[PDB]
Amino acid sequence: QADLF
Amino acid sequence: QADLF
Amino acid sequence: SHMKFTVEREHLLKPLQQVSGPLGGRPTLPILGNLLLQVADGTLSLTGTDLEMEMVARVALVQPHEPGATTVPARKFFDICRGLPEGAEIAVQLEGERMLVRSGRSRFSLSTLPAADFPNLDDWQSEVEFTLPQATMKRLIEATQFSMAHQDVRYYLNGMLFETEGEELRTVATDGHRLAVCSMPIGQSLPSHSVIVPRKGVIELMRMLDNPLRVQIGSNNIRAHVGDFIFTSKLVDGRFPDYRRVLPKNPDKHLEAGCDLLKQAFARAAILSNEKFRGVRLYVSENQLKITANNPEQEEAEEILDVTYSGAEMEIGFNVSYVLDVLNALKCENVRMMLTDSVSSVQIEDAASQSAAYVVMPMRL
Amino acid sequence: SHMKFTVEREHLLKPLQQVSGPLGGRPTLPILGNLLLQVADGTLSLTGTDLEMEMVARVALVQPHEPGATTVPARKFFDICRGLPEGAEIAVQLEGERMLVRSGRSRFSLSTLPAADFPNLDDWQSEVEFTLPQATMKRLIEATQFSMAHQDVRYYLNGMLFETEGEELRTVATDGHRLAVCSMPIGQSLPSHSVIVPRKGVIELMRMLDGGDNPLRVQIGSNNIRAHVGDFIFTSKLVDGRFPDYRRVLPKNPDKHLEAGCDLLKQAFARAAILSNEKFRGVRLYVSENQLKITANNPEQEEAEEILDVTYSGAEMEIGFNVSYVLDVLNALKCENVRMMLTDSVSSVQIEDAASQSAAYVVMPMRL
Repeated sequence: QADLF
Repeated sequence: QADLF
Repeated sequence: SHMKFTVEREHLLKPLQQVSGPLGGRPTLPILGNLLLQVADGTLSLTGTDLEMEMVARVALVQPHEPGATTVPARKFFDICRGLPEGAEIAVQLEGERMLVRSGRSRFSLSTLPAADFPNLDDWQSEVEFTLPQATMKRLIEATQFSMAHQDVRYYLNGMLFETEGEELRTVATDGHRLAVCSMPIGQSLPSHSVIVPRKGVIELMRMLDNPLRVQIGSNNIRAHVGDFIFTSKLVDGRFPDYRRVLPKNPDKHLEAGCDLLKQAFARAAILSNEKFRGVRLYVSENQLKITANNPEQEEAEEILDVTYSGAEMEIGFNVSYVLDVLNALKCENVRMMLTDSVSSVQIEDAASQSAAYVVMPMRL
Repeated sequence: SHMKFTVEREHLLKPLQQVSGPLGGRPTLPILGNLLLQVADGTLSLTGTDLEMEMVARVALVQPHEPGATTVPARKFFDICRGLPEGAEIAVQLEGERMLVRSGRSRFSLSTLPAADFPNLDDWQSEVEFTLPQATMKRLIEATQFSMAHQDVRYYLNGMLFETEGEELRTVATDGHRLAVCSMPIGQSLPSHSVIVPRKGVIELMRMLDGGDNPLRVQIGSNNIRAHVGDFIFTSKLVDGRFPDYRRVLPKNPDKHLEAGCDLLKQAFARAAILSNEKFRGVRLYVSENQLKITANNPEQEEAEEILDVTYSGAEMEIGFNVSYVLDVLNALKCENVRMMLTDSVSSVQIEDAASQSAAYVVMPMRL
């Protein structure tokens, strides 16, 4: 899971 | 609480 | 296995729901989270088990099919069939160690375990048999099941007595504080016999009833067949109390009152009862029932009701949950209560029907 | 205290349900499990609080009453009133340290705590005010609520951004993996202002919006928000901190555009989720000409595959998502067709109703 910010 | 039997 | 079948979604849903019933959430062995699927002679069979009971469903196959058997994860298979659109055609076949489910352009591959590894409840012989309407069995269970013990040390109470006598089938359930008994005539001369069905089995049998119900009782098992569903359970080995000994012997006090008015008064008084002990105080005299409840915060509820009463004035204590359980189960107009004294059991019943009886032992206040 | 009032059961029930909202199970302090009751000038006021927010309800008293105040256990008082018959008249009065409730021949004596000990939110001044339809506020909240963080250490994410700009009220919620933003015109020009309402306050505000005729009057101070709906007044403290800027989170130049039916997409994702990893919930999306393939695998080596016809032209690409994030968006959209805007397998996607730009959703992928 990647992060938006 | 009393017992029935 | 060369097992293959194609069935409409709506012919699978209730069978799948029913056979997943015995299945507990955390199976000790992976196979116990599975259903056994078997295609033989135009029939699909589905079986679910927890080693103590099993549920079997039979589905007619009108579309092309090939014989064989496998086991698949119950909850995943059910969810897939449920999640498919209304009217979907569900095509099933085996591909090595996987079961392939196909409908439209939806494709599922489930892991399987061999059918030969699926547990079977041991072979057994029926020694008592009878048929009755499924609604009659459902009523017998519904009338008494709330009084079963849950996890009492007295294992034989964590279940329900099923007893045949003359032309009646009777259920009895007790947790040692309160008892429920219900009898229904079933039109056949029956041998006098009594068995204890485990509580999980009672709940499962009740959920399968919505065709006559054919009941077979063995020395260690019970079987109920209705429509295309067959439920089997092991029995609880032990001696069940005698309800005839529990019924109040010579009650010198008789109270009658409206069921709903009694139940709403007890429900409001319960709010201010001790959260643990749930004790309420009943004071009955001069055709008036006074219900009082107090708690550790020194709060108090008081309800006064008009009742029909014969007998000396008396104060008696009860666990309000036991009384509310009884009133909730009696879905009637008026209730009759038969009492003796503050330390003896009270018998409660529908003022108009003697088919069910409830015995509640008091508490000291 | 002299407090006395007699009121019909049906005038008490919804007020009692509403003001018990801020109340959690097992209050830290006993008085927090109580409601404050105040009789003044023909009005009964009922207040519930958790120290972060409060809910007030005002009930008109037409029958004989006497002024005063006390606090009583909320759940017990509500259960008594609810448990009484339809149409019951509820007579209440004080006796020393007890509050007496009588209806017919049903009597209750509740323990009290002094009204002087009841906590109040500190006085504050409104600096922004506006009214809007309840349905508009309900839509703004339902459209984004699911994307709030729950108990993130980044406390400003465990809440909802409420922003006024021009003629519109906007809500923004994010947990750092997915974002939701919704704007609605409120037909009144506003100053530019933004505040963070705590999660629990968002749920309370949502719960006070019924199927009603009343407008919602909103007041915003430097540290509080107040919402007035009919005879209910909700106040909450605001959350400190810098909320992320949604304008900077929106994908900058998405070169890929997919359109598909919302329910068809939802049901396919819902079935594929059955065979997704219970912890990671990953599904893979494969886009090719006018087609979307969704696959899910789990540690039991199982696989779900859904193929759908969609509107898509452009490079074939494979991208992975947490299926719960996608289903949350599709459930919130509840529209006919959905538009997904993509760039590549490592970048966020923007999802919106194909027919309206009022709401936008950004979901970050899982590495493929």
